[PDB]
Amino acid sequence: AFETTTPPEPPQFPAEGKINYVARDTILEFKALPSYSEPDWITEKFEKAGKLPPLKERLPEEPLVYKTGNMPDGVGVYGDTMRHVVGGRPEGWNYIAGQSQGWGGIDIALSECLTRTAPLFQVDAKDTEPLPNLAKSWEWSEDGHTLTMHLVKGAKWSDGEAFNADDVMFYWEDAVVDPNVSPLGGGASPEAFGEGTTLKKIDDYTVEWTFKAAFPKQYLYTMAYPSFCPGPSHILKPQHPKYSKNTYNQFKNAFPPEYMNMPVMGAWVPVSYRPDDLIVLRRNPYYWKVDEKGQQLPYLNEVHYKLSTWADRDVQAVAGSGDFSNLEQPENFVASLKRAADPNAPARLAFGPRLIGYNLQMNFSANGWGNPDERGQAIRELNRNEVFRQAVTSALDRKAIGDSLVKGPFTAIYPGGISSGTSFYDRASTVYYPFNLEGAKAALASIGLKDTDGDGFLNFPKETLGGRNVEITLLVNNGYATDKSLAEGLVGQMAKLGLRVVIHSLDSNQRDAAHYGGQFDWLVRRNSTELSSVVQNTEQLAPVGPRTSWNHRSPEGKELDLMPFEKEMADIVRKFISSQDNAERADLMKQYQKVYTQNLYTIGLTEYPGALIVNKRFSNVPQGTPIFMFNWAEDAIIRERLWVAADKQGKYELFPQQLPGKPGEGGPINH
Ligand SMILES: OC[C@H]1O[C@H](O)[C@H](O)[C@@H](O)[C@H]1O
Ligand SMILES: [Ca+2]
Ligand SMILES: [Ca+2]
Ligand SMILES: [Ca+2]
Ligand SMILES: [Ca+2]
Ligand SMILES: [Ca+2]
Ligand SMILES: [Ca+2]
Ligand SMILES: [Ca+2]
Ligand SMILES: [Ca+2]
Ligand SMILES: [Ca+2]
Ligand SMILES: [Ca+2]
Ligand SMILES: [Ca+2]
Ligand SMILES: [Cl-]
Ligand SMILES: [Cl-]
Ligand SMILES: [Cl-]
Ligand SMILES: [Cl-]
Ligand SMILES: [Cl-]
Ligand SMILES: [Cl-]
Ligand SMILES: [Cl-]
Ligand SMILES: [Cl-]
Ligand SMILES: [Cl-]
Repeated sequence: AFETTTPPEPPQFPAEGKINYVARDTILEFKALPSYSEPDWITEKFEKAGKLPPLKERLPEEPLVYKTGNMPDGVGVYGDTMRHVVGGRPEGWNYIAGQSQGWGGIDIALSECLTRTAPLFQVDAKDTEPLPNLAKSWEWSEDGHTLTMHLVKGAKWSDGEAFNADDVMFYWEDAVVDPNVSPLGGGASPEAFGEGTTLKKIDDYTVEWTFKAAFPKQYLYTMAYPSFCPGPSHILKPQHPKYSKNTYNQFKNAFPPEYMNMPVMGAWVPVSYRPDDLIVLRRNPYYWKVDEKGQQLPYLNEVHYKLSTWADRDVQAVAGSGDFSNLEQPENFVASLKRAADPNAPARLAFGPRLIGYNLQMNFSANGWGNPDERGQAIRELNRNEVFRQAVTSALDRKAIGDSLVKGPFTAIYPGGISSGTSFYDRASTVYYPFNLEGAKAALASIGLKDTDGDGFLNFPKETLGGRNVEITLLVNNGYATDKSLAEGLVGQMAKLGLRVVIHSLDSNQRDAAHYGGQFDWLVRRNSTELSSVVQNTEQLAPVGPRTSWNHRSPEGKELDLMPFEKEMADIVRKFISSQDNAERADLMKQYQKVYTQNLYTIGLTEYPGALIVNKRFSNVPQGTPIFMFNWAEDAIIRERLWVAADKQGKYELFPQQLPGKPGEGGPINH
């Protein structure tokens, strides 16, 4: 049919950054400390003035204590600002209803979860337990069906109202289970946590999970970001349609970006917003996290998120106006490395493994996901045909694809599936469909695709759509140059084949509704955590549930119209989730990858490494922190643990010695 081989070994990528590997519990623990500390102005300008309760009351009985042994530069000092530059825009503050805050670490810094996984890049193997975040501990029953979860006892929201099970329950019942509410990210569906999995309150600081499978420990990662982020239930519940006279759109848009001081479990709170300009966050006085010395975290008092572009984030970091960047667009690498070459540069650049991938995803729903018309339906039928996918992938010159982004040692031939940069990857297991355009052309002719009008474009058979020319719609993320470069390239190569492809370029917010809704034929997408880690959001590897897959979901309400490879892939993923055996887990992924790549669950375009860019003044930045693994580096670096020595501190605070106001008020509080 096609002469399949294994993908070629990429060029050697030296002068990277080595991770200092550590055991799971070297990072944090939950203990009551003898005495506690904070910035002197809080005690002298707020506590003594009345304005705030003493620190001891603001903190839980047992706070989250960061161990100093795991701190790269040791225990810190208070002061300075973290200046971010984002390419996104806020929709509002309702994360659990599916509103974007702008990305670039803004929703990571606000919405804290039951567990935490991003810092697990530094723990040895891939059978690691996620770190206890809002849930301090958990026990499994002798059978493996029940998880008793113990929450942090005594934590408060950034406004002062207690954090308890009512917030965890509100999210599970009124967002996850509730079919009308859709949490931000497109993957917090009920089955993400297992089919027929329930959750129930015991007491205010104890919740109980009930799983259909025995010890499906892989779900503790789904309890981390983005899928299990509780919101301020005392603010959200009176706006919720089950609890009020609000529609689901009224609830969704109940808190516009202008609405200030929204209650968070995160280290900073939004105090200022200026459309297309800036969002300013100030340290949360009710933060439940401290260091071994009793100092109430964070160290940095202020966070900025400049509303600009994704490319400008890179430009501004190497120049020194922005403090942080994930350099992920190969079109920026050369400019960034040139500025990095200067020894007097304000930022340090550090490349990691090839964990950034892009895949072509085809809509596999033939039972009407996204309500397709006759032309739409005809493409879903082509997409599900294995000979059409084999020809589409073989018409791709993958060497030229990589070279269209950046020439050199960065890119790797990527057929699809598991990222080559991850441990779970097996090269022998990956199926490579080499560049064979003439072969691809002949395969499309064999399924009934020939040019009928002599224009150079292929045609549907006489029986399909009146024998009209083939028309495919490609959904593209408008916020990235890479996505666009790839989208245009694919169109040019699909044109050489004969397939006519139309670019539908939408803004991030729009693109997600058109994708998660099913309103697409083909799409270009950057790979999420499951292809970069396997262990994080494993449910997205196959259609295990009716909404767990990026390219094969079913309409509400209907069962999946799965293909035999997808059915076998879902069996692999379900077995992997409930497996505690590492050798079984390693060969389950060798199996998974082979089924993926040979069947073409997605069609790989290219893969490459991103670099972490941080301003040199920042301390406690872990060595070898990837830009993307269990999550984005914003999460991985532990920003509440970052600090700056007082002789290095910048003068960038826009509300110095101020704290957040009340939810709904103007902004921050002084004087
Ligand atoms: O959420 C963090 C994440 O947001 C966007 O997707 C950016 O492109 C990423 O590099 C990273 O900043
Ligand atoms: Ca003082
Ligand atoms: Ca994104
Ligand atoms: Ca686990
Ligand atoms: Ca130049
Ligand atoms: Ca070289
Ligand atoms: Ca190829
Ligand atoms: Ca034609
Ligand atoms: Ca569905
Ligand atoms: Ca089967
Ligand atoms: Ca550092
Ligand atoms: Ca360091
Ligand atoms: Cl003491
Ligand atoms: Cl220690
Ligand atoms: Cl300070
Ligand atoms: Cl939160
Ligand atoms: Cl109301
Ligand atoms: Cl805006
Ligand atoms: Cl090279
Ligand atoms: Cl490895
Ligand atoms: Cl962080």
